[PDB]
Amino acid sequence: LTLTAATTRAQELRKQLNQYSHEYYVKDQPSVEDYVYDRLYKELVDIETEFPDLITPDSPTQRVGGKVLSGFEKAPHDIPMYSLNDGFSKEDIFAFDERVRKAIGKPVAYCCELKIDGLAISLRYENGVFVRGATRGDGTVGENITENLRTVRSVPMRLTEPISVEVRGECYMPKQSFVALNEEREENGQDIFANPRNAAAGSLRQLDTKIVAKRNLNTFLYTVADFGPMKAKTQFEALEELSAIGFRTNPERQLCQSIDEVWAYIEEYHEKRSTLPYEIDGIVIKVNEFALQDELGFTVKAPRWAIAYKFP
Ligand SMILES: CC(C)(C)c1nc(N2CCN(c3ncccn3)CC2)c2cc(C(N)=O)c(N)nc2n1
Ligand SMILES: NC(=O)c1ccc[n+]([C@@H]2O[C@H](COP(=O)(O)O)[C@@H](O)[C@H]2O)c1
Repeated sequence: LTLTAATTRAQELRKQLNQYSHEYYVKDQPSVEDYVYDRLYKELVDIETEFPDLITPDSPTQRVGGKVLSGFEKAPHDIPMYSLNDGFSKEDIFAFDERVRKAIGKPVAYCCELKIDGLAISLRYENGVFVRGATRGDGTVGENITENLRTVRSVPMRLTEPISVEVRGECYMPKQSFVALNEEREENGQDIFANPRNAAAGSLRQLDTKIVAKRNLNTFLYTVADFGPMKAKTQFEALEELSAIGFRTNPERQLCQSIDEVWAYIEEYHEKRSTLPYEIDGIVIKVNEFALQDELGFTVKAPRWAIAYKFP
């Protein structure tokens, strides 16, 4: 296989393998059987081994990691990563809804999402290419964990469209991976992780990307910070649009027209809670219309258009 034949074949394989990987990791719905992916994967690895100069950032062989950093660099957030006000009872929720109605002057629809137990991260894309990944940190400055995020399978290295955007989401570790990880630590005489959140956070502080690639972390994107060319005028639309451009979003989302539908939603998943492959510790209620979120604005620490109902 010449260099010219390999240069061309590599792009075809990356193109196809990344599509398969998208259906598998992002949609949780693989089209082909693993052995189909494996052969093609092995074929690209042969080509990459023959011509290491054909290796690209979006090549699926990169998910295994390799870089070891001396430490993390500061990662300023152009747009703040605010906190969330909390509600602990049915009353707190209706109390919040009344304040929202008092400020807006009419009933408002809420986009409801599960409060994923993990670590909030920000992703930056230039012309569809993944260029930066950062932890939330203190809200205005986090850590630059770009190299580690490259190993998180559901994080696209190249979007379905060459657009430039900044999105924020939750990076977590599924219950079963959490369980196996602790057994592994127990076997090695290490201290186990108290919960999945700590397992995720601790994994993302790891400097050896080879290790982080094995931590089996996943993601759920919940917001667009810098829209770029994106349309979306409501949170519900933002979530569908995050999915359209190639991000992993949470299927359990729901748009509720009333505060009563929101409570029914809370109760619904309050039961289903234990049946999810990941831990949640509540529900995040968001004023759907961006025009309305803008009206409500933010307090000094959190938006006045959202509240997180924390489970008891
Ligand atoms: C965009 C806004 C600001 C409304 C927002 N902020 C969130 N969080 C704030 C507190 N952040 C935080 N992280 C660590 C320590 C303290 N606060 C972690 C992100 C959200 C968290 C989740 C989730 N957990 O599934 C979610 N579906 N939507 C969110 N939406
Ligand atoms: N059927 C598919 O489309 C698909 C896509 C990506 C990974 N996989 C599987 O995931 C596992 C890990 O593979 P990678 O290390 O290449 O990510 C393998 O067992 C592989 O077969 C299957």
